Amino acid sequence: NPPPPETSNPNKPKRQTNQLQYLLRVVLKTLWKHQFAWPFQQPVDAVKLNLPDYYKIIKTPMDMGTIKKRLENNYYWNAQECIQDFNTMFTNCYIYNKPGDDIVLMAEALEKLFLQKINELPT
Ligand SMILES: COc1cc(-c2cn(C)c(=O)c3cnccc23)c(OC)cc1CN(C)C
Repeated sequence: NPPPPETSNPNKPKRQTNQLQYLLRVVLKTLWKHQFAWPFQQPVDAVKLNLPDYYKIIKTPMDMGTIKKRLENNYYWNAQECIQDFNTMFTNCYIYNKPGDDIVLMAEALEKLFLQKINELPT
């Protein structure tokens, strides 16, 4: 498995815009709570899950635990950087798994909530 994604941005200002505050305290908070969040809260272990070619098809692994850490410890420069990671997480799932998979049905319910909160992004 690839090393876990970087979650610290050491030489960077400790300033969170209100949109990034929204991404943590509304978007992430609500998604993290969701019933189907648990398959997405940690990096995919392609070995233990026996996912052939997962890291061949998936060039940018991403997960909600990484996003949570990055939001919590000031990694993102701006909101769109964070929104892109959420999208990457959902994209990875949709391009690797099949439309009938439980994991895809769960991702779609999770993404519905994501999109709803993003539709209400302030400013
Ligand atoms: C963390 O453990 C799990 C991960 C996943 C999981 C997540 N993502 C994002 C995937 O793409 C994915 C792709 N294929 C197979 C599995 C997963 C999971 O699928 C419902 C179940 C568990 C529970 N386990 C005790 C088997």
